Amino acid sequence: LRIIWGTNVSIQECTTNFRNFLMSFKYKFRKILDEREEFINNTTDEELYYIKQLNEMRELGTSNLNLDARNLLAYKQTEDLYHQLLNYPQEVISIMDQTIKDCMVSLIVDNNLDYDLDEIETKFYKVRPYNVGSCKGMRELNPNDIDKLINLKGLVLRSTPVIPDMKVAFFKCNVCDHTMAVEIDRGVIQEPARCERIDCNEPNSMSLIHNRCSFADKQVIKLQETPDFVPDGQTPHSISLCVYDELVDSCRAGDRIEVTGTFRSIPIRANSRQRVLKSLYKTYVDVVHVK
Amino acid sequence: RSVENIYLLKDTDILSRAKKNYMKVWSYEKAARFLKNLDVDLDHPTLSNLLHNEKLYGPTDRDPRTKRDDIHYFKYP
Ligand SMILES: [Zn+2]
Repeated sequence: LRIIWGTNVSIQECTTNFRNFLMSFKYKFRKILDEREEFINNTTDEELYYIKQLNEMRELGTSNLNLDARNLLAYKQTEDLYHQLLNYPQEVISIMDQTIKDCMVSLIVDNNLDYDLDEIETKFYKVRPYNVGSCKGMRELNPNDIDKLINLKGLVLRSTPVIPDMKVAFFKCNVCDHTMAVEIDRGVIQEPARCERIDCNEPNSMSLIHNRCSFADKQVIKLQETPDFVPDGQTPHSISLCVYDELVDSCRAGDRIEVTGTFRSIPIRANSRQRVLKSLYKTYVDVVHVK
Repeated sequence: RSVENIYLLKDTDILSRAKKNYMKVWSYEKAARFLKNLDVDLDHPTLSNLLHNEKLYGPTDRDPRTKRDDIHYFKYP
């Protein structure tokens, strides 16, 4: 019931499937999918992978879980969730994050562990998938593949400095000091036309305070691909990764990395006349995991 | 002032009539003097606590009204 618009994802069903996969994953399944059953271990394969990982996550206190998508392919009940994850990055990733938080708090509660749930529910957990299929290069990504998980490998040529990214504006009313904080949604900030107070109403009382806004890290990394396959007469191509938050300042120049993330496209403004955008979209990649 | 303290006749003063009407009058200082019999309370810091409480609600410097947009105020039944 209740699939989201423009997608094939149902929140309840996807959360159910992800919880099922978390509860009942054993590495022997991946061994079966790898046709490596002759290497099946009695110890590690028996033990529940992600439950244990969530445990050491709880004791250590980390907030990020790295998920192998081929493990999702291994589990029969979540084979469809794999394709749902490729085709719909952001929605399914948020679903996974909520499910991780739910599983953490549930596991604490069920065992009645002395560890307090104050930190757990306040924390924000992130899921970082990887090993999501093949590479296919960048010459072979058609525009229909916008906002999908892609796997890229190459050499990190150049790394820009840290670029602050606005998260909350801090407009201040000059007249009645009505300092409202505006969160950014879908990269848009909406100015109060007049003073949001009813008693005080002065449109010119607003003057954004740059310094008291809350920002977030953003680093652009120039990656030159080294695809496993190269078409005839194709010189190497450079793509612009865009990392966020903790991944900033992680990848140094000269590192040979394999990166997975969301293949995005953004209009580029023709600066000849302001607020006029070119019809050709620039393509870049948001980064979720770096190996 | 002039709590029967004019000591002279007046024509357009309620305090001039206060003697003839016997209607009681005190001063605000005398009001506190009589309140000493009653002794009514004036009202019916932790800077670190203030800061980690402003962790919630955001900063407290907002309009003292029924609107904050940080909370869905009830409108319907
Ligand atoms: Zn105002």
